[PDB]
Amino acid sequence: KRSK
Amino acid sequence: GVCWIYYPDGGSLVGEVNEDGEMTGEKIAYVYPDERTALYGKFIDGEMIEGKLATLMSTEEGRPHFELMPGNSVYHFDKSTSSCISTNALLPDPYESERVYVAESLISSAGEGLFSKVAVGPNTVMSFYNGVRITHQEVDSRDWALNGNTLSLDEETVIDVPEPYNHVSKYCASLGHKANHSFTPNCIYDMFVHPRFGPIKCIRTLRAVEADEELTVAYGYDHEAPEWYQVELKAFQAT
Ligand SMILES: Nc1ncnc2c1ncn2[C@@H]1O[C@H](C[C@@H](N)CC[C@H](N)C(=O)O)[C@@H](O)[C@H]1O
Repeated sequence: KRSK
Repeated sequence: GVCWIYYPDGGSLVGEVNEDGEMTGEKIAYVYPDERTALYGKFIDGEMIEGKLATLMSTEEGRPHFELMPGNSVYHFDKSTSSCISTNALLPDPYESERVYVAESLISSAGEGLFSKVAVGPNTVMSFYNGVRITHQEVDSRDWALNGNTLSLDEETVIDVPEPYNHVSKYCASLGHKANHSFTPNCIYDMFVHPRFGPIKCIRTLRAVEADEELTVAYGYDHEAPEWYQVELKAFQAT
């Protein structure tokens, strides 16, 4: 969710 | 009988297999997507033990002819772990080195960016995105401030280039993490099987790019994203  | 094993990304392994049909020997090679740049040397069952920079000069009936490039730089399978990004962080990738460079981004307040050294056509692999391998839980459970370089590899692995490796002076084995974001990107992240880094992602052009053009990719954050991203998003929807 917190990554490209 | 020479055998060529091509990966969907364009790269390939070539050489004579042993009695067990395995890519094992001192004359095996991994050939990059340009079908010209290669790492020639010792491989065991397809795994690079000691590959030397070379050029695929020609091929006759499937038999390749390589000639070594000047130098003593050798490469080997060096898959990263959660804590080790590379055994030689300052040894650049020869294919990537001839296609991209880092400089100040053209995007205001975006820091450094990744630029093309050459004019190339659509679907060209330009850079590699190697990094340490961590879990999605670890990434999603921490502050955005620590996820500036995180890129999902698959359902179970996230690639990261954490401090101080985010500085070219500390790490230049790969440079994919230096490509900035754009909603009108000229590149995409794509899967890549690297002889040195193993399974990672690469930066591939979506179309023609010119020499010295800044390479950008759509970070694809769920529309949960940094402020600069949300700002550029508004500025994008509008105008
Ligand atoms: N379009 C953009 N506008 C402003 N900052 C950006 C943009 N795209 C990327 N960035 C910045 O770059 C980071 C992502 C990095 N993977 C990009 C390379 C980075 N600019 C560097 O100098 O190392 C983010 O955490 C931002 O600080």
